[PDB]
Amino acid sequence: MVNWAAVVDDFFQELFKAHPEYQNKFGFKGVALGSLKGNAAYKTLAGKVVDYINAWIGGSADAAGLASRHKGRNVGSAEFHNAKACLAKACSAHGAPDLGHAIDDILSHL
Ligand code: HEM
Repeated sequence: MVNWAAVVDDFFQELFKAHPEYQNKFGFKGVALGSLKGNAAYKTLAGKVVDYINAWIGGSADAAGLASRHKGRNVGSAEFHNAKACLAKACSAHGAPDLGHAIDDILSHL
C-alpha cells in the first residue's frame, strides 16, 4: 500500500522549490512551503492529484481531459516535463513505483 498522499506532498515540495512561480497559479499562492499541508486550498488540490494517480493505477484516468484543463490554465509541455522529474524524485524517495508513463500520456495530448 503506497502512501500516495505522502508522495504527492513531496512532489509539490519538489515542484515549487524548483519553480516557485508555478505556485502562483493555485489557490494557495503565497503560502510558505513548510505550511502547505495546513492550507485548505492545498489539501483539496493535493487530494485530487492523489485521485488522479489512483485513477491511472485503476485504469480510469482521463489523460486527454486532464491535458485540456491544464492547457486551459496556460500549463503546457515544459511544465509537465518539469513535473515528471519532480514526481520521479518523490516516488523514489518513498519507494513508490514510477509514474513516468502516466505523465507521458498527459504529455501526448499537449
Ligand atoms: C504530475 C503532474 C500533474 C498532475 C498529475 C496534475 C493533476 C491535477 C489535477 C487532478 C487537478 C485537479 C483539477 C483537474 O482535474 O483538472 C489539477 C489542477 C491544477 N493544476 Fe495540475 N497536475 C500536474 C502538474 C501541474 C503543473 C506543473 C502545474 C503548473 C502550474 C499545474 C497547475 C494546475 C492548476 C493551476 C490547477 C487548478 C487549480 C485550481 O483550480 O485552483 N499542474 N492538476
